[PDB]
Amino acid sequence: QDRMYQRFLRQHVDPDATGGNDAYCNLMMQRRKMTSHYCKRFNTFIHEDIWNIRSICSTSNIQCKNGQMNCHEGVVKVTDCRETGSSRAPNCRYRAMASTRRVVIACEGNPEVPVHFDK
Ligand SMILES: O=c1ccn([C@H]2C[C@H](O)[C@@H](COP(=O)(O)O)O2)c(=O)[nH]1
Repeated sequence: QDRMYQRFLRQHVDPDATGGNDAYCNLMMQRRKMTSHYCKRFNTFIHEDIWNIRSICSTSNIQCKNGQMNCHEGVVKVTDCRETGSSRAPNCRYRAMASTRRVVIACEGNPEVPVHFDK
């Protein structure tokens, strides 16, 4: 139900941020709970209106990484955050890459809502 969608927002959605620098990743990766116990190595924050993002679920089906056919593609502004390797928990550190790019998301439910950030 809601819980997976809620995890998607928390992990991957930040509409009004310009993002795109390391202080952003460093700040948001801890604020959004991806720094507890261990550092998450890679994460994408989508800088897009939530309803616009949900609109991607209504486009044609394509194949997910794992095999399934409930994935959808859209182009959105993101900040990708990658762990620096010097980084060690609990003080996680990240490098930011800002770009507008194609993402792939898995949707499920009625109505269809984003549930996993595929690619
Ligand atoms: O190009 C890629 C490839 C992999 N991931 C990572 C980010 C997500 O945190 C993870 C999948 O997270 P779930 O939403 O599936 O839990 O895959 C990306 O962000 N971008």
